[PDB]
Amino acid sequence: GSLARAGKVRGQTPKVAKQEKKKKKTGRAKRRMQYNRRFVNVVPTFGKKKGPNANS
Amino acid sequence: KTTGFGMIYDSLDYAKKNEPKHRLARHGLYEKKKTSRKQRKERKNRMKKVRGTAKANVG
Amino acid sequence: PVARSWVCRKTYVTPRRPFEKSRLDQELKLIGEYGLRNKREVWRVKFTLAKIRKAARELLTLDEKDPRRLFEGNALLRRLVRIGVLDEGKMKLDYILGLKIEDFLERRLQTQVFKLGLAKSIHHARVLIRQRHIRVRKQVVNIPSFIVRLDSQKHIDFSLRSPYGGGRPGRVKRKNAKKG
Amino acid sequence: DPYEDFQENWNTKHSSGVTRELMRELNGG
Amino acid sequence: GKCRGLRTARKLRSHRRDQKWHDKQYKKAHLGTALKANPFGGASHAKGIVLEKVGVEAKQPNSAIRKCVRVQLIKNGKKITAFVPNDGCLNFIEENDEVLVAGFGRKGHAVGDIPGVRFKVVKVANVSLLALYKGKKERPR
RNA sequence: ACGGGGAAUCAGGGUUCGAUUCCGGAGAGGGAGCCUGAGAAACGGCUACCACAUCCAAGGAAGGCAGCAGGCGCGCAAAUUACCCACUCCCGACCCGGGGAGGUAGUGACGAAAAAUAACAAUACAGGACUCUUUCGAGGCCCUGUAAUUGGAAUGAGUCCACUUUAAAUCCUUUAACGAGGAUCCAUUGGAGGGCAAGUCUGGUGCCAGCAGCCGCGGUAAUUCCAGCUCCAAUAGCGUAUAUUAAAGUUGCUGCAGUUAAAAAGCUCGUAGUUGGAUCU
Repeated sequence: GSLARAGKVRGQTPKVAKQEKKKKKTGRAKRRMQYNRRFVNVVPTFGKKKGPNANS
Repeated sequence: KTTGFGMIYDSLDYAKKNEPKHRLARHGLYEKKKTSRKQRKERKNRMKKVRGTAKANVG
Repeated sequence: PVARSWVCRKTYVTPRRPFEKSRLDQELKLIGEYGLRNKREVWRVKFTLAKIRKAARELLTLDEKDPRRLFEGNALLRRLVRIGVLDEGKMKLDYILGLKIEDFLERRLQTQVFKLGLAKSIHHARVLIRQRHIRVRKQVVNIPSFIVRLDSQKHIDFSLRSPYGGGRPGRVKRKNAKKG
Repeated sequence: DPYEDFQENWNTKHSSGVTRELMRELNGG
Repeated sequence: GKCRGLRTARKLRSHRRDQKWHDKQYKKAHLGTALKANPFGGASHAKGIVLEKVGVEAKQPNSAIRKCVRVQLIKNGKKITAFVPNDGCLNFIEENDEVLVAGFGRKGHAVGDIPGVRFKVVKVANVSLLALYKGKKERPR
């Protein structure tokens, strides 16, 4: 019908800048930190709630 | 450690006879001529176009 | 016509189910216990045992006095005993089916450096091997996945040209000595 | 509450999410 | 039931190779009419000249206008409507442009909502659409 | 559709690929005819015709990259107009000459193998677990961190003498000297409703823009679009398209089905085919 509205929402969206953050980790040390975060000093916590990226 | 190969000849003239020339050139006992290989091939093909004693007068 | 050889072979196999919980957890546990770089290092050792078990599954179907079962059944046992994964007294062909991944992962040079007291974690040992601090009898080894044999195990040391061994001190100690 | 969420939303758009949250609550983890 | 005897090998294999033609996947890939109707001619990608931008209307249980492109192929002169994926990617496309067209995923069938469109755009003016969309490259002048 | 040796996939049975370095065949633009020779119907030999095409003083003369490079075209789709006979072999009258066969470099994320992007110690935690304390709270007891907390220790990537390598070189290996703290010497590609690991957090949009292989999401509270933040998977790799194999017991020999889901011939005869009762030490 009409090609006039195209790129509408991507152009209408307020361009928020990417905030800076530190370097992540790579390789053996990244696998090390995600092994620690899951199998040693995992928090003894609420039952069955281990649903990480749990936003409430 | 390092591992190579060596040969020990009887005389020096036996060494000059029974050696690859690239190893004689590594001691300065042989000098290869300094023309390239594209020059020799084009000079060989330029003098096939020419009969008898004018072959030596080909540049 | 070139004078080359195009024989090559893959060392690992990807699993059929890409996102299967309780496979990811088990492989991450195996990484963390041994300090591997990625999941392909785990799948590489799953692949060698799966070939060893396939080789022993077919010898167990032949006749018990067959010459191939007696000959290749004894070479296959000798190699597992030699690299320390089997026991000496367990040299029947049926104990190959009772081998596990961790029995092979124990025999990496990285875990042997950690378990012989040369390092103080499984991550200090990989980084010790990779920057040329460990040797095996005369020969500096760079490779963390070096499968140590049972007779070449007590000849693991600190590689005489290293600061932890014979000891010309390193680039950092030398500069700090020059500074003050 | 995953039980109440499941019993309210099992027919709606969010049925698979509340099913997954109920199964997470039930089977440990 | 089926014949089972020791000398039935000719009856068994001539029946299987005649009942193999009643399968849709065998008839498609062993007859030759479906390959002569495929505008790519069996290729994975192709190249054409953009003739016009075209808005195609979505099928009934949802509603939008999908931003397609009518493109005439270079190698055989067949015409094709092809879908331009992300938003504001029809803005990147002029007319009479070199364009690179792939399949759309279901091997000759129309992917879900867009009616009768088997193809999608990958490059425009020898720049990929993903490089233009994420702002890695610009259209040449 | 060049054929095999073979390749991928695979419980077992299978299915698909093999132009391609080994062997065999064929053909040097299209057909045809020959000379020489032990051997050719030879094309880096000749003679015609057909199609193209070059030089010309217009009379004439010359041609054949499906060899190595290279160019144009075609296309989704593919590298240097490089060095050398040192190696492997071949040819010649020949220990000596020649070899775009072949070797060596270049380009090379087709693909395959190894393998960095940090390690450790000391502090601090209204961390955690472990020994005592009813509990508070006590420990060099052991681990963790999203501490740009403190600390010097270890290294390669690089820069770069020299040797070694090689025909000569390069690369690798070996060694000088320099080379790390936000070790800014910065890891990416795809995702986050389900299938399928991982956020009904936040703002924008308002059946629009778009997403979505499929089911679906979007109509003013969007778990699905566009972004931020966080998290997930594989990792120097990871998406997409197409061919193909498994999944497919959805081609069924192993091993399917035919009342109602797709399906058994109107009936009997009847050739080939297929299958055929006991019985001989």
